[PDB]
Amino acid sequence: KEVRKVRIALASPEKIRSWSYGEVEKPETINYRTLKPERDGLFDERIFGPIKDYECACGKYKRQRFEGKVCERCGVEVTKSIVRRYRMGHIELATPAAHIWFVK
Amino acid sequence: MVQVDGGRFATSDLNDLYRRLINRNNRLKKLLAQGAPEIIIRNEKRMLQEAVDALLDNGRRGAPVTNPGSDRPLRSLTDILSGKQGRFRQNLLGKRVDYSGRSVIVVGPQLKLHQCGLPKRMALELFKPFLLKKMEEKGIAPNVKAARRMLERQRDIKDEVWDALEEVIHGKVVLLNRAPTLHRLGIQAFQPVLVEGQSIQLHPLVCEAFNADFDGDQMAVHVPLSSFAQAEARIQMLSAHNLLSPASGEPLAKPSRDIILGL
Amino acid sequence: ITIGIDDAVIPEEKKQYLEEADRKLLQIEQAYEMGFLTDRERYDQILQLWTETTEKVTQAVFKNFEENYPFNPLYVMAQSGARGNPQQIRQLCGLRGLMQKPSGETFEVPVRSSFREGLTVLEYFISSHGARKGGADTALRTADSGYLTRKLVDVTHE
Amino acid sequence: SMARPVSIGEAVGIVAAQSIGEPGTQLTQGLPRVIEL
Amino acid sequence: LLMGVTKSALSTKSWLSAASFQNTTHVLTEAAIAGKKDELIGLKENVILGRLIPAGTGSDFVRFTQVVDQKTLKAIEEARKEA
Amino acid sequence: AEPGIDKLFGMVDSKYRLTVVVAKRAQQLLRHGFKNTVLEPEERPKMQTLEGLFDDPNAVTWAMKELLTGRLVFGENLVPEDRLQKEMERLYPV
Amino acid sequence: ARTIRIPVHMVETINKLSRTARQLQQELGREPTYEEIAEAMGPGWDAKRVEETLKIAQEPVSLETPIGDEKDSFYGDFIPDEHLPSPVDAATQSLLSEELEKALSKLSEREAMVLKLRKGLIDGREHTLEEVGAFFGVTRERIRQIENKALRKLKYHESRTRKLRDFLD
Amino acid sequence: MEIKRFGRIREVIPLPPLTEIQVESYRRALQADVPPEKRENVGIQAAFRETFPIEELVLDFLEYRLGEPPFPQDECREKDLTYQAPLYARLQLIHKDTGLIKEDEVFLGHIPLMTEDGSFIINGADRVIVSQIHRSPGVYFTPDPARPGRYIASIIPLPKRGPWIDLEVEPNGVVSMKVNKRKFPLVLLLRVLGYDQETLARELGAYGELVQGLMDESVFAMRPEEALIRLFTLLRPGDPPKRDKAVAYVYGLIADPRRYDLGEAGRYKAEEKLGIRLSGRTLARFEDGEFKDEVFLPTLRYLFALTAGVPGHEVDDIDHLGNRRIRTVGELMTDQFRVGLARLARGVRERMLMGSEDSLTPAKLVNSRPLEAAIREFFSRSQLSQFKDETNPLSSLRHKRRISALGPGGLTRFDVRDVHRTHYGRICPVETPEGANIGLITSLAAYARVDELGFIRTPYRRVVGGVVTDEVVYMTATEEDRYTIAQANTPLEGNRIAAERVVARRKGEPVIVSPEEVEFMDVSPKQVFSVNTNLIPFLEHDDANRALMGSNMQTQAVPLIRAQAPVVMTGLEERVVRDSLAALYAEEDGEVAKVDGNRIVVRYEDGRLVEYPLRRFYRSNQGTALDQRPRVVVGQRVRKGDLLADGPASENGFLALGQNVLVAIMPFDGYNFEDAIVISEELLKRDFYTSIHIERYEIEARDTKLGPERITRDIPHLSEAALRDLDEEGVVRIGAEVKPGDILVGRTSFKGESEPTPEERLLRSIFGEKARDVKDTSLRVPPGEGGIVVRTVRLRRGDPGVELKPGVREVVRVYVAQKRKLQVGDKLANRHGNKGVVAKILPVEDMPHLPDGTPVDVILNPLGVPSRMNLGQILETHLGLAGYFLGQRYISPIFDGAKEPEIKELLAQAFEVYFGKRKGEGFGVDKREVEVLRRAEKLGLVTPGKTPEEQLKELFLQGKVVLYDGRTGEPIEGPIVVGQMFIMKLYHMVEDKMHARSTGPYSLITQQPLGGKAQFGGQRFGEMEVWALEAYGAAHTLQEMLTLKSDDIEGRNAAYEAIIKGEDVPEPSVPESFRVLVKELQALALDVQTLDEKDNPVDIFEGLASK
RNA sequence: GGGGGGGG
DNA sequence: CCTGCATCAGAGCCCGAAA
Ligand SMILES: [Mg+2]
Ligand SMILES: [Zn+2]
Repeated sequence: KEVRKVRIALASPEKIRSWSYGEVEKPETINYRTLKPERDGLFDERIFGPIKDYECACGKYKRQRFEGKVCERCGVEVTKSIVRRYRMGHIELATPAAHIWFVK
Repeated sequence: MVQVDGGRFATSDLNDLYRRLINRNNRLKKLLAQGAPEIIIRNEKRMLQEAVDALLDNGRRGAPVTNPGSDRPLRSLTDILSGKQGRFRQNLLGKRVDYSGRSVIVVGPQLKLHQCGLPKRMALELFKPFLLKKMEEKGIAPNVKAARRMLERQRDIKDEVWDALEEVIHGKVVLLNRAPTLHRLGIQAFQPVLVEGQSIQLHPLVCEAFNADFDGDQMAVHVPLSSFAQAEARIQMLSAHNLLSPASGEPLAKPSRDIILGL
Repeated sequence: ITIGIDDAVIPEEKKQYLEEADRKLLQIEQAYEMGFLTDRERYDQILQLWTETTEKVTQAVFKNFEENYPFNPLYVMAQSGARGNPQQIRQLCGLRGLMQKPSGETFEVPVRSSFREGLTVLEYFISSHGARKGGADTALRTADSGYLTRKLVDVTHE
Repeated sequence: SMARPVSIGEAVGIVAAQSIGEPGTQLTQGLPRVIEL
Repeated sequence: LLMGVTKSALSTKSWLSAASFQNTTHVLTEAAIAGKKDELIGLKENVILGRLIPAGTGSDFVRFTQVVDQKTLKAIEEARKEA
Repeated sequence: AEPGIDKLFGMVDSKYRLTVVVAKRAQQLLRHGFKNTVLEPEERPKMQTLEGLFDDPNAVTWAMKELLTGRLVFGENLVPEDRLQKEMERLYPV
Repeated sequence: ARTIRIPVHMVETINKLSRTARQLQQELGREPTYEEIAEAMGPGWDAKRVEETLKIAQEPVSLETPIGDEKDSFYGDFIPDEHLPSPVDAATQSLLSEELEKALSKLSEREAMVLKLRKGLIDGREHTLEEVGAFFGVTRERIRQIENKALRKLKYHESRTRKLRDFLD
Repeated sequence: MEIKRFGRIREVIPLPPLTEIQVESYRRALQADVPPEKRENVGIQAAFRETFPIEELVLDFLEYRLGEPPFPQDECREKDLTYQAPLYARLQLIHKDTGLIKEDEVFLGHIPLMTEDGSFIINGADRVIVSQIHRSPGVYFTPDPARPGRYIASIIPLPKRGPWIDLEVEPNGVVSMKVNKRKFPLVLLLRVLGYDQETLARELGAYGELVQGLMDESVFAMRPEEALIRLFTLLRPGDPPKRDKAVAYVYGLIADPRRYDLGEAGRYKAEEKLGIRLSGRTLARFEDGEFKDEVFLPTLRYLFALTAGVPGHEVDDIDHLGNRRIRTVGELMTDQFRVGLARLARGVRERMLMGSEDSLTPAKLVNSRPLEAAIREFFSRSQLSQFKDETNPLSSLRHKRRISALGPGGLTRFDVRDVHRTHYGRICPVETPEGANIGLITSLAAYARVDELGFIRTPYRRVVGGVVTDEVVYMTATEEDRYTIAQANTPLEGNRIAAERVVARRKGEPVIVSPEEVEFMDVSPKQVFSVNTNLIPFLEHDDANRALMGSNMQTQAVPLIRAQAPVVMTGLEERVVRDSLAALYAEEDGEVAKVDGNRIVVRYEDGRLVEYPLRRFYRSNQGTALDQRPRVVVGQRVRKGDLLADGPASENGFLALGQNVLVAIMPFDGYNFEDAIVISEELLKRDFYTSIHIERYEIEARDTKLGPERITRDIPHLSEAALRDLDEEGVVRIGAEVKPGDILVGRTSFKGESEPTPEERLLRSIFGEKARDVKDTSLRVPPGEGGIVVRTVRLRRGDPGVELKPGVREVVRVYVAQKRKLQVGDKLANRHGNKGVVAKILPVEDMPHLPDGTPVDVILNPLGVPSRMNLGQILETHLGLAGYFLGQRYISPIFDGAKEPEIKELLAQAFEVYFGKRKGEGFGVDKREVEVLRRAEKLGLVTPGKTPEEQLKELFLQGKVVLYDGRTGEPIEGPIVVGQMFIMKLYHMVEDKMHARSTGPYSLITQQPLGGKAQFGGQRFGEMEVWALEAYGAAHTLQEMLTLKSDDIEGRNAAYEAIIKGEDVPEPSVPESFRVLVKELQALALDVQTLDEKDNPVDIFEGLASK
């Protein structure tokens, strides 16, 4: 069906989690020698998606006959790497934190 | 975080604003498990707020967080959305486009009002997809992939290419724009007449609408692709169909300078 | 149609109108240095004097053109609307006129030269304050206009 | 622009804006007054 | 009520319009609270979406107009008139 | 100017309707290879190449000239849009 | 401290290179080359290892850096996206599979199906000897043979349909 | 040819050395040429002497030295190094506790050296540091805007060396003092410095209501120590007011001659205004254990007397050039130097506490890094260090003489943009940028010198009673307003004042006075204008707005291979090239030994044999060819200061930014329209307006984690035709014609895990080629560029003398040259601000031509003149006409130049050659000259009833000519102005600017076309362009721009597929950057969703983000 | 806590 | 009740922009 409206509304912590594919646990980015993304860091493929299309991280499942499988060894979905543009993560706060827009 | 030409790395500011958040959350988690005094837990809890507040809207409250050894505020999500360089005004209400080009402007007294002179080397590129298709329907290349290979090197362009182009752009218009586009005739459609040389030829009568001099002005070219876009241009945006001002109702295309002088 | 220096014709009427101006101008300073009328009153009445003198020479420039040189290039281009307006032409043939101090208030002494005649260095420096003030003004304006327009589009686009 | 009655679907609002704004550069109370109004 | 153009603009229904104008966080804050739905009535909204603007060739007045040649037009009409 | 544009604005209540008809029709012919054209071999818009006259490839040129003849009909809710598609592909294949 | 976090002892080595160099420069009255650092570091250190230590120490730069001017220029705006295919590339890859299968079916699709099962249009089904023991239609060394005959029938089939040369780049 | 000089004005003094604002400033800052005792306490010396001694043990500073540069100038340019000297400092460590003293010479790093012409080389590129104008420090009194009868005194120090302070007297009646946006009763401070109620009343009493308004009893209930703590609580709440730390805060704030610095100039101006003498450059002292006032009461005293209308008390005009000074190169750099010194001192005191308080030397105590980085940052990234403008030699000379009011310490986002009456003779009123920056950036006037305190002064002649001395006194704006200063042109017999009424100024106001009344006289007219402005003949006849463009475009003239000086000069074009240093001159008298294309060797009287090598075909920052040409022949005898080689855009040592061309001034069938220009193909034929341009191309081979990049001749899949002009190792051979797509440098890179797709390996399986593992990464020629390879530079890892940034093996550079003939699109201009793009090139047979057959070079439209009011170009060509037939060039000084009767005199002499020859060799008047003459007589141009010869002379004296249209042979119905004009070819060439793009690179995040020709960018269709399509109602054109033609990835790939297959483009999909907006709003915890008619959600991600 | 060398 | 009075978010377009 066709787009006719655009709604905007608050997001519950519940719903933020409904978006999320993984909690980002580490401030790491990419490993300094593999330059591949560190797992549970800010670029982890296990959360956000494969870097290369229809190919897992360690290389066990490498093309499209598997679409949607999650590699046992490395844990990455086999889809189009375009997903790294869409898949949200999330950070579980210890203490709650106010959203400054609604404060100031 | 991308490797740019150099093997160097280049990274968006949000990553450093997230890292500051993650450290503080993580360390608060540990100070809790280790039962630290509340003056310590209080201090981190407040720093956590400020990490969240610089991520969401750095600078909004208190000192803006900066990269070490730089005075540059990190650009936070609010910064991205907002302002002249923000998402809305820089990439949603207006983008850069394909099938466009720019050159210096030159008067073309011999043009008819619906025309302009368009450099053929420009026209080659702006219409290049079309040119490839024509190139194979005749025969100057076996298929579209060889056709493109041929126009890569300037030495390997042979004269019958240009006759192929002329066929392509037949009847089609291009758009001309001179910034600042103050009103709707900052853009107007012209049937292009290919020219040697590198300069666009503008028709004398349209210079007023455009506020176009020839003291080095330049003008952008745009090629409407679909049948729909081309029909809009030819009917609604053709120079010849817009002779009157939409503001006063008076003639906009009119004699001026030499044309008056001679008459 | 061409333009050579001789095509910017100083009217004979010009010298007479200038002598008329100085004899009335010394009328005004005796009324000052004898204390009949103010220094504000005197600055005011010489400004209107030189304004009227400027107008006088402008129509002088065009009457001499129309009657004696009706096909002069400057006359033709201005008259037909091809290019130039009276006070531009007035500056080539008559006098440059009153300039303005940085503050905006005008100088009492005008530029008596024309561009054909050529300005004195002091006339040229005097006239520069106005040019520069105009150039800055226009530069701040286009931003104010640009913003205005975006507001308008924003309020009417639907 | 057409010396004739307006076609259903013309983006008048935009046109109106462009019409008022374009002379903008050349206003020497001048343009401030207009903003004030 | 008389407001000038800036405040008038920022007060339209369309939050995609106002947020893209100015005062973006304020505009977005209040809208998100209200659960505002943009009906995409004006042109900026549809520009932001890359949709086809509701003017010109995009007006619902002229958009659905059909064109048929007479040869097709009654070639079709004959097969559909009978049972 | 577009040949006969003053007449083409005579045709419509609203200028944007003219160009909708024109653009629609222009893709009608490009899809059907022009074979559904209303015009006859001497009305066909021609284009001069180096070899000689050939058909004008530009279907927007075509549609406006077609339109001027008056053999096209235009309007809203003429016919269910799906039912056109195949009877046109039936009469003039691709 | 580093956007690319690096092990704690490796940073300890990097910090040492800098202290080493700074004293070097402090006595030499000019910037040392990697060799003068390498020996000042003792055994195990050559100049290539000074050099690869510094490339590791390199910190990333901000996509939001202003390109001088500071008005209207970001570094990131100068950086092309080389991941997503361009319209030509996506068209070239489509074009290839289009005439790739319109060339297998033109001998027969069966022996082109055996070969197509060998490499894989979408899957990459490439091992070597064994699995072929199962379902192609025949036993095991025959698939390798009809591999060649499909390949060389392809190669004559292509000397006529020589439109694939261009894909060689 | 003969040159004729006009002008009655005898100039007592030549122009000063015009780069002296740069050279003298840095030389004074470094003092490298002075023995360290003898150094005065300025610049580098002053920074050291203010940073040291460093207290705890004490590190003290002995002297500094500067070594010689590790590499010479051109050597630095070649290898992308900075031209700089090693800086060493000898310091003695002294232990306060024991008595140990170890002293060593510590290396502080390198300081960049300035070249002879007053520029720098920073990583291989020339740069210029532009002087900054700002408010002089001192004490100022301005009127209170809100309260009319009141005034604010302000004390303002050097930038970043103290706070600014206001002394508003609030409605309350007390004297209030503003600091750091904080207000408080100033009398609070008064007590702190040891005042009490008697001293305030005895000194100040005269002001009935005002002096008693400062008195507040609760504050005196308190000795000076109490009041010290008083205030500290005011200004940093929460900090415990320890008597120790309140002292330190306010001391460092107010009296610390290290954290607070008024100028050396600020010190004098304060002494002069308040009528005091200052012990140092701080507002107060700490002496004998308590605070001692310096400034505050003279400042308070001055304000109260002005309040009351006491005589001798005046407001200060803050725009007056006596209260505004310039921060030259030296000052600017030493400011950055002192900052880096003070940073290094933070590291010294830190290390004077850790690590063994005895086992330490100066060497291990100092870390150079914070000084090195401070200087490197001032030079590479400061916004006053500019990429040199060396388009032509004048470009760089104007650059050095520029004055910016932006910068760290000037304006930014009318009063300061205005021409102030004190600019006269100091800052050019004409040369300034059109646009947003107008009046913020300006140029040093020609005779102006910047003095020790940084005020601009201008020369003036003293006049005694009535006779004009030859003594010249350079004068700041403040001292100028005391005197009556006569105009430069006022008439004089010998040295006596010859008019009984003289035109003079007094405080910039113009006044008529007698010769008894005059105290000084202007040196020259040139002293009021910049160098560029001074290069405009007949400037007295040009409206200023167009003279403004005449100035600035001379900066932009590109060096022509046939460059020639203008037929009408002003007399400054000789020393411009001399001070430019483009041309090369003779040191002493002597005899030329040898003359080569590459070299010229001269033997002087000294016996020495000096060899001058010549820079030939060197590429400037802007790509224009800097090239010196030998102008003397072997054996020629030469004096001191004679010229030996012409620089670029110089002809026989005169500045040559264009060519003299024969111009007719008439419309021409529409190709003249709205400033376009019509030129004759004759100019291309004889290589007029042809210029050489070199672009530089670079490429690096790097070590990658996939393996090495190698600069190869072996490139997968490419024919020998593609590689013919490549040498053995894969770089193009010197002297090859390279055109777009050609390869200049071969290079292979290892293919990423893009490991040929199964689709690809099968493909190459069939051809029996196995896919190589290296990719073609060669450096090719970009679209629209090209030329002939003239040079290659190859720098590898492991060669002697070379090691590159970490990771890169080898870097190759290829210099490509082009000879660019003039073409339609390219920009011409004259010195009067007439500018136009050449729109048409007619063949010689279409050009209007004179009756004796010679055709004009360029046709300019007259419509360009009346509204622009730049009549100087009109006189320029008249005199050009005379000179064309007489074979002369002329020197008409500005404002003292050739006047109409004088030009007619030489025009008459010219007519005899144009016409007397004609009748001589057997030809009479032409039938067509009679038809023109007929209509000219109807225009009142010729007197009726004279022979055709008599009447053509009358037209020739008006500058007009009989012209025959080459197309018809029939005459132009009127007599037309024709003459020689100086017209430059500006740097804006269409070859540089044409650009077009079908598809190309896209931005990382937004997936929208990149920008800019160099990126194969796409044009920006912005906000106002959408409005344009919106008004037109071009909904489908507009939607195309918003999708297919930008970031609608599916629709853009699909559209491209449709066109190369001949179908119409598919209706678009969702722009990727709206998808980006959604996810950024989710990143702000905002749930934005697309719905349908029935309000059911619509998934814009085609299921790809839902689980 | 908001801003700049060139072209139109 | 109203006014000072404070806190915030605005400040033209496109292209070279010489990092
Ligand atoms: Mg212009
Ligand atoms: Zn895996």
